[PDB]
Amino acid sequence: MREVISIHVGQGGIQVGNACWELFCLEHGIQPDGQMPSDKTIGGGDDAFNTFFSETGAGKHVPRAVFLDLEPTVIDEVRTGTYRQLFHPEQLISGKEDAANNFARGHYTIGKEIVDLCLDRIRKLADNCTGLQGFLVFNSVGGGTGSGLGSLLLERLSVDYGKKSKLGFTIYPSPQVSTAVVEPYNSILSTHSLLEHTDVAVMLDNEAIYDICRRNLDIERPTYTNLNRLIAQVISSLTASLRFDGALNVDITEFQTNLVPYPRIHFMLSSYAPIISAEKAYHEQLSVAEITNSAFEPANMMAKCDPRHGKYMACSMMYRGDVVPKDVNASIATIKTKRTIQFVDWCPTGFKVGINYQPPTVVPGGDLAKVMRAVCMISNSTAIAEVFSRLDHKFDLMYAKRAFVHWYVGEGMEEGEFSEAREDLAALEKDYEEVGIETAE
Amino acid sequence: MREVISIHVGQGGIQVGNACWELFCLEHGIQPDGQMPSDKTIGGGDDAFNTFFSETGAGKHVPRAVFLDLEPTVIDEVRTGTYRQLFHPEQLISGKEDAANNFARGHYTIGKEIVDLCLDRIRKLADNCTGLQGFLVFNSVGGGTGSGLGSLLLERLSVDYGKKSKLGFTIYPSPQVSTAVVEPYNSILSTHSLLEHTDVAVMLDNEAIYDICRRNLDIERPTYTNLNRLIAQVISSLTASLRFDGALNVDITEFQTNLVPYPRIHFMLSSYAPIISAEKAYHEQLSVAEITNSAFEPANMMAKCDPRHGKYMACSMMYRGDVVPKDVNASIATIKTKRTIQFVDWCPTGFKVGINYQPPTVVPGGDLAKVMRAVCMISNSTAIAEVFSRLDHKFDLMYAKRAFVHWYVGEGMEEGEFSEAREDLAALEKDYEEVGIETAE
Amino acid sequence: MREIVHIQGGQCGNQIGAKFWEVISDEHGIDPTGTYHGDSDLQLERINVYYNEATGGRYVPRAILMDLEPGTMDSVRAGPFGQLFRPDNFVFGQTGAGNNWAKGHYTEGAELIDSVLDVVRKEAEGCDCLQGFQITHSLGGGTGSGMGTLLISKVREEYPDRIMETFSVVPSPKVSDTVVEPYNATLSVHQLVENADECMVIDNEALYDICFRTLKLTTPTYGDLNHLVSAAMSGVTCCLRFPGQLNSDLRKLAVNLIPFPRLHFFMIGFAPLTSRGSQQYRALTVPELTQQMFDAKNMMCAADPRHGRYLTASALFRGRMSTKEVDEQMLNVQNKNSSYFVEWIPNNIKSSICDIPPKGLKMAVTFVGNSTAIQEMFKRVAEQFTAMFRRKAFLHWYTGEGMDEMEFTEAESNMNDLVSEYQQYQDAT
Amino acid sequence: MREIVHIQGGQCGNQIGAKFWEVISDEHGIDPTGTYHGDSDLQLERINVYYNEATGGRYVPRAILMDLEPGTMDSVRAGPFGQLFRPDNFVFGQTGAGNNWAKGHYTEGAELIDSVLDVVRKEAEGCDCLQGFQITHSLGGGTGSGMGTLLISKVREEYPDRIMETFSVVPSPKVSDTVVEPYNATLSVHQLVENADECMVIDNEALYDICFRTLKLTTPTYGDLNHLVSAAMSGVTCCLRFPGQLNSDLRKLAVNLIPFPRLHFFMIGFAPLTSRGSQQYRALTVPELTQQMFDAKNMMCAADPRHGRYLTASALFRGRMSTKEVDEQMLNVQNKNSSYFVEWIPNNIKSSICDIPPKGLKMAVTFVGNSTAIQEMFKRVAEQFTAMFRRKAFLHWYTGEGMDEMEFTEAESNMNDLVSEYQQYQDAT
Ligand SMILES: [Mg+2]
Ligand SMILES: [Mg+2]
Repeated sequence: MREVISIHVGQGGIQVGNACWELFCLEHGIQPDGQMPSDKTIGGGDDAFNTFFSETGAGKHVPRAVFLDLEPTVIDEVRTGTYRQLFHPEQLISGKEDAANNFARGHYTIGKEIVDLCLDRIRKLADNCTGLQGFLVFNSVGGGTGSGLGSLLLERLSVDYGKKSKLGFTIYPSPQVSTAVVEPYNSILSTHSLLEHTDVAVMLDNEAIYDICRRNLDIERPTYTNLNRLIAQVISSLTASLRFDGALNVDITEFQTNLVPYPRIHFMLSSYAPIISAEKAYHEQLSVAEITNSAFEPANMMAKCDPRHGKYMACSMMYRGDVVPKDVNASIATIKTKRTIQFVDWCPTGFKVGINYQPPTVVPGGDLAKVMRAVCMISNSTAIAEVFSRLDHKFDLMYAKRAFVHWYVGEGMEEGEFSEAREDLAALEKDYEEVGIETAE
Repeated sequence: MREVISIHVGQGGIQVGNACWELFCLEHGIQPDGQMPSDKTIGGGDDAFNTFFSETGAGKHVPRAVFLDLEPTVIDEVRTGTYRQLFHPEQLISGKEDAANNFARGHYTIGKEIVDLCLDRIRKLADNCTGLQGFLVFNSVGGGTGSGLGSLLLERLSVDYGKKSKLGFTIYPSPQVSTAVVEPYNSILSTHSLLEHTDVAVMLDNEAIYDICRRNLDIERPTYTNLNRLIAQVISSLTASLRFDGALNVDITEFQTNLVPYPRIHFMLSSYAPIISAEKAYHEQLSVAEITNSAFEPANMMAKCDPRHGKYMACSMMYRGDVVPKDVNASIATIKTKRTIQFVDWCPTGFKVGINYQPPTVVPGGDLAKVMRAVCMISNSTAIAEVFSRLDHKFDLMYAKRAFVHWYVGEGMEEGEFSEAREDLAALEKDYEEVGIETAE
Repeated sequence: MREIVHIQGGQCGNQIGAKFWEVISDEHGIDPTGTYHGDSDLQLERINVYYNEATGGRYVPRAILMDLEPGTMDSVRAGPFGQLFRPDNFVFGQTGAGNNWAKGHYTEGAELIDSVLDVVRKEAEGCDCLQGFQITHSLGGGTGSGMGTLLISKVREEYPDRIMETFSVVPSPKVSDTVVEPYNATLSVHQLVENADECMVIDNEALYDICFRTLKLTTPTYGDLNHLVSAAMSGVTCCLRFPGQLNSDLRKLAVNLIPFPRLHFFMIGFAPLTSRGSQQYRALTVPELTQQMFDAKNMMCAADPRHGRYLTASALFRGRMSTKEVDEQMLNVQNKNSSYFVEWIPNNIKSSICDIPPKGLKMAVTFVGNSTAIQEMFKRVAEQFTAMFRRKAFLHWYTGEGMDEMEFTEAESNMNDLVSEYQQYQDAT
Repeated sequence: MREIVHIQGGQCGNQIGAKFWEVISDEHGIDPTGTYHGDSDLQLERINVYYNEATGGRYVPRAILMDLEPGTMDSVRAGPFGQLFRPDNFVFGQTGAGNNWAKGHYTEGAELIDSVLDVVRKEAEGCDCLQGFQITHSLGGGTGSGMGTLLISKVREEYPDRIMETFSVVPSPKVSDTVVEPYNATLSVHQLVENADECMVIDNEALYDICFRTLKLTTPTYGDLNHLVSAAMSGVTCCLRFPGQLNSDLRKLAVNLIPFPRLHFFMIGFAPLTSRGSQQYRALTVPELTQQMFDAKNMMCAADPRHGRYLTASALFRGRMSTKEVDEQMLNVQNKNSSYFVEWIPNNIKSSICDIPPKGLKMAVTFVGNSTAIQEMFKRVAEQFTAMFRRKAFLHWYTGEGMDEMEFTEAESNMNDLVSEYQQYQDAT
């Protein structure tokens, strides 16, 4: 009735996915094998797990998500891991020789190799599904298939269904921290082929995960376990409406042309809170106002792009748990109140409340403390264009020096893809350039 | 009341038979010696085993089938095997020196040697039987008696009773995989002497067994054990109506001039499913629609002849287990729905439902997983003529070179049998050529 | 006493009557064993006109079993109420028709008719003033029709005064459970247009539609379906079985239903039909059930009153109400959609009431009206017959029975003649 | 019988009516099960004009469910009194409007209207002398308005004699629960000014103000709020439901409320409203509740009588009192603040009384007056629409529905026309 499905790519990406399905399975508490601890009573009023966990004729409830990546080592760990009763073989599609972070390889070269298997799996699930709203696709501009092969993936999947929503979680090159140097190539080559195949998607950067887990989670020494846990929470709440009763169970498609008013600049930030320790869970109270005012801390901004340097457009503060329409509401007045913040005035307010009544659940072994209320500030501003500009200037020079270009030209891409894709970020620079212009008079 | 009896020939053929009676005996669970584990209660409404397992005055219930082949080594393994309490001595007739895959030998030369013993055994069983509908005859165009001696066998048995049905299971030369090279000779010499002595029969090819067991059963390295198991399932379900309650307990004679509308082109395909693993039994649900839509996968086509290259004529999707008339029914609408499929339009629909309520039983040590529902797509199309054409072209040249002909001419066949039998496949090529023509206006 | 008998063949129909007598047993509340456990003599008053007392009060059916293979005989023989039967009637076959209708009509048709018509005839002597008998098979094959054709011919000659109300299953336009259906069907229907006295259409897809949409059920089988139809076919004799302030028998029905004898293919409507929650949406009125009566979705046949025109229409009411309502809704409806009411048949709607509804419900409705919308039905089936008869597809199974094709022409231009016949009656004023 | 129906869409409104019928059930004291457990026939006397008896006394609503996604259907389906419903009406969607009003109006608007208007029409036949029906959604999106626009058009044509009293949620000036609100709103209100018969404004912030200040409550939700509003919308039919020494129906109301048909957006006041301690401060008099009646803080709408002028004013009284008081306070008040009383409408205040107050209280007050202060409301929302329509902000979500902008101009200069229209009537003497 209300389905979504997750797709996983790139090393960090399927790392995220593993964390996620660990999470949801924890949260509905269905045991890793595929059974719930106990029988399910027959009831109505709304869906349940049925969105994602797959009903069998018995205690076998597998996700509705798919793995695809050409670097097949790690995924085997899932193939080995505790959830080897959880998942399902045909759920698993991997490539042996990954891209080597040639975008053009797993996009072009090995792009040709596994696509059809992917699409068949997709047809099996969507055919298995009925009211699948949209598509959860995860990848990374690092684990190279996460850029290339995913690029073809949406490039064709969109042309397959279209009417489904594109739920885009991919990681963005951290501003000064990194993984490689061809990242310019991965990213921008992705981007010009990303945009028109993307509906909307958010940009998760890691350095924020570090700084904030270390200060706010009080973390001393983190890694992808903590990161994947954190994105696990954020996606855990970004879709609760289709999973749990909330006052305004807003929906993705609902989000689509309302958060991203124009068609073009359709990405965003997301600073979840309240992430604190057990020793800050106590020694604190964690007000709605604390999560709320705290929600707009630029230093809390969960992607390393200063909001205060940008002007907000929309903010879908979907809330978990014991939320009051009034209290949050006045907090939103407080958000109108913030002098430092500046909004795409031709969209004076574009707010959209989310009050889901389940407060958050915590993953044992985790660092986040337990609370009563969650916020997701999926918000869109002018600010985020800048780091892009760093990307196209860095890539600008490096590409000017023809660095690495032999690698890509060797695999079947043309140079005008490069300069033209730079025209692509040129245009989007005109977009964040223009939409931020205040309409005259 | 409703009897059938099985005949077994050729190396692979009696291999099949061994698998089969292993199967049925498993399925009624009568212990290998000849006894059931427990006493049989007196009841009415339908037959039971009595079709095939033979009632004694005690726990001795032998099949109603017969072994005949001139290569007597392997059959001795049955003569030795665990079921040496099962079977019965006079059930066993073999030849010492087989055909050497001279069709003309065990058909002509050694054809003369064991026939009368065969017919006497047949009279003992049919005289033992009452409402024997038809004849289960198994052989092979490879284990050479499977072609030759079987050819005389039906050639005379038909002229004995006639009114019984001819249930034809024999194997066909795999398209590119093979066993010998005289196979052209075996086959076509069989065929012109096969047709007018055959009622109807199906063509099982192996390469499909391989490819599909390895993908669908997830098999790594198969053999006649797996093959014989698989055909064991398919025949296991092709006759359930006479063994088990089903909504539309269709019958062989019922199938005869309805599936094969004309008299001539009276063979067919058969892609059974659902053959999956224990790890796909879970991680799956196996819908009626899945077996159904899956039933027409050309890649699932259990004989290496593309259905999509042919136009279907009939499809007797007899079903095991919890089947719904409606659900399947709408699936059949879905089958009318399939644009790629094209039907002998002068037979617009010729469908014939089979809904037997027993879902399948599994053989321990097997690779197939357990399910709730079985399909047998005994269907007839235009497609299958082509591989025949390969047979007559291959055989065409080889025979043109007079290859091996000394072997056969040495044993008492004439050349006009060869060229004329090529006229036989000429005519049948006109038949698949003509019946596929769409009636004018 | 206007008592009647039942005869069933048919791949399904053999099951159908099983459910039927089952239902009647419920309405007579007699134990499976065959003795009465009910609470009014009224069940016993007119019990005989379906049942038969036995020495010791074994209460038995006036049913006749048709089959060409004992499995069904064992099946219902394995049936609850099976001890309510007479072992005599278990007249079956050793072969099966294979549904080539010539097989079940000449081959096995001529093979086993005799023992049937004999014992049936013994039932004929068992009947004091036999109003009739109820046959059941399907109109697409031979498992019923194979022999039932011979039944209608033989008894029809043997009893030219008795009523022959014939229900047999019609192949739905969409789903072809067999492709030899046009041929069995056409060959039969040639006979049935001549020999059968009453007929009502038996689609499956309608019954699915009822179970799934209006029953709101997901799991269709036969048995429920035969519940749905033996509901109606069980209602039909109610007045004939029980008092009614406005009574009408099959003679009053058909004579009050048919203008010309070629029109005894009738469509059917029975109701109410809800799932459990519905009563807590709605309640029962005569006007309500009326508002179902003219529902194409209850129109359980391949013909559309929405496309055709009511040549005739009638209502079978069992319950306790005020006919002052009943008629009022009647005439009201006969106006409201006058256009689908054929013209020169004034008051083409006609009435009835049984003092008791069926068990469990307080009021009963039944509609066996007769439009002419069936023309698409015969046109279809004749069409498919036409196509493959151009091809002679599976003629070889057929001529192997040793019929002629000219018979196929006979039922062919025959059945077309009946269709156009309905065209002129529909197209006239 | 002047019975009426309810139809609710709306992200909230679907909940609202849930509370509403809940309240009416209390005032009829019938069990959740659907049978009466009360103490006077008076609850049964006029019960039908909202309810419907069922076979067996299932007492049911004349409600109509609107939704584009079943969750609410499950929600209230999970509702206490849920067994007091009819499963029939659970007419919802498989998609949701996403609140692009074109989506809920063309896309899904045209998709699911048919099944609604059919079954609703079946309710229309279920209504003997239908006074009307009650619609509910919100005026800022599509979860209600998406389709409810189509409802008002369709039934309005289908029943040009029936009353259409429309309550839908108005976006408060401060808090923008969505930014597409000006566009959904404006596009709707174009329709509603033409097609709807009665409308009363539904702000949230007023309801907050009531709960927090005058209710003295800290914890606001919807459900309490719908209690506060279904209190009034429940009061409205009281005389129509129950005797009254001074009775007036919606026809007498609107005809006695509106000078010109474009003025059926009305503001609302209901009372008393205390927290528990208040009664031990104060007691109840007609003059007292009067002293609340003209309270801007009970003025539950974005318009200020303190800023605008009462074009009209009225009082809905349920209880047992002396009208000699009632009128006296009436005229007294019509003088006391004459300036906010429009001039050439002599006795612009008008009266009523119901012999019974609502349950639990002894006297009832309701005020649905109509000033023209709403001009700031439309001016605001039109203003924001103006700004982002300069920007075309989220036009792409919009034109993706395949509307034109010229429609936006139509509701635009439209709605401005209505505003200035209220200006001249306010600015005149
Ligand atoms: Mg990789
Ligand atoms: Mg041999």
